Amino acid sequence: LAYYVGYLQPRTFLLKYNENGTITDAV
Amino acid sequence: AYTNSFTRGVYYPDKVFRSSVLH
Amino acid sequence: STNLVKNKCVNFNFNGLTGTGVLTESNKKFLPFQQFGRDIADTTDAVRDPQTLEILDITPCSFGGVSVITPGTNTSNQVAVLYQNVNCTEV
Amino acid sequence: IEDLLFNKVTNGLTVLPPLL
Amino acid sequence: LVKQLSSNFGAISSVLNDILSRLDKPEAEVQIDRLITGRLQSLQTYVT
Amino acid sequence: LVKQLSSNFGAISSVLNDILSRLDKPEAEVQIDRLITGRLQSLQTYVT
Amino acid sequence: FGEVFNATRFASVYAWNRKRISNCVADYSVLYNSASFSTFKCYGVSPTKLNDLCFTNVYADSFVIRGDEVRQIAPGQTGKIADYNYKLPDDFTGCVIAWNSNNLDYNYLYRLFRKSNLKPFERDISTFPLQSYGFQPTNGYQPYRVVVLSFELLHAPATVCGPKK
Repeated sequence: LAYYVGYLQPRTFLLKYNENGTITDAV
Repeated sequence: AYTNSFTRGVYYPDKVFRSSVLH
Repeated sequence: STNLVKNKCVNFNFNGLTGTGVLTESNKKFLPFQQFGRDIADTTDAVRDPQTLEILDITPCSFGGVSVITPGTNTSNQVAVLYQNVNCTEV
Repeated sequence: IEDLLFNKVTNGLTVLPPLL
Repeated sequence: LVKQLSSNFGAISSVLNDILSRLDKPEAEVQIDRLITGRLQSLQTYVT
Repeated sequence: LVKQLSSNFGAISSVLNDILSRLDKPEAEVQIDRLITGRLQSLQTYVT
Repeated sequence: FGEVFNATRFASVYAWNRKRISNCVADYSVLYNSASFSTFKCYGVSPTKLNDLCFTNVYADSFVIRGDEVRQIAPGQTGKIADYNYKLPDDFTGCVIAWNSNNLDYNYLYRLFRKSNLKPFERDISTFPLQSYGFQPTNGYQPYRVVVLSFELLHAPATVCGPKK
């Protein structure tokens, strides 16, 4: 340079693509 | 400090287009 | 990069994927970074032309069984032929 | 009723059509 | 059944063409043998 | 079932005695194992 | 075999010789036990078992190369030799023998440039593609004599038997 730092872990996700090809939801 | 990442941080994991599907 | 030809069963090869099939004028909408398209069973369904930002459906060029209809040989040697699931043109 | 019923039910692989 | 086409079954890749185009026939033959055994077993499971 | 006795399944010969008469132990074991795998699978399919 | 393994001269690997052996009671034990052979590598058969097999034909393909290249005389090898010069089939059955030849051995020429890999057991004579061997009495670069003893299992009246009484 109020920012956020979160970390990534190796997880499984279930991703919902709508008609146009966009990830509009996840689990 | 600590706050809560509710449903944030999902990204297109690869180039492939898909539609109306669950993956 | 050769030219791109459509509506014939061809050996297509884009940036890193090979295949055989019919390339047709898609109408799906790729995200401006999206290259490929997979099917429900993780099989390719569309592609992005790496030299033109337009999208091509891919279809498996036709195949099927070939069945031979016949009365018993000791009735005749005449036979009919059924090409399953193909259109009477591709034969 | 047959119409209700017909509505309420929804690589080398090939599917053959039923004879009837 | 179709999803089983996307498995190595121990080969270096589930893509038959890539196995072919990266390795010399003595070794591509072994990798392809692993693939063939796996896919053939997938069919037998399906048919049973 | 009987015809499946004529298939190499990858070995050098479908005939077991040829493998036995043409190879020493450490290699005949490999070929005979390929044959055993194939023929065992043929029996299982028959029995199922 | 005494007319082969002790040959007055070996052809160049591109013009590799092929002597056909037929109707001989071939004892291979002498070849196998003799300690003159740097490599004696039987492939489709095991060397000790040869004494008990009848073959229709035997083929001694004879030539010479540098032993740093001998490793390429094997089914399915990469090399200017195994590709452009002398190819063994993917299902070769036979034995490959190589020994040192400094004791005797630029008469030895070898192809480097060619429009494609040659079919197994093909032989090519043409011409600048070739280049010589730097074989000196004072040199992996040293020369080695190679005999490729191939067998025919195609069941016909068997013609080369073993010392099996």
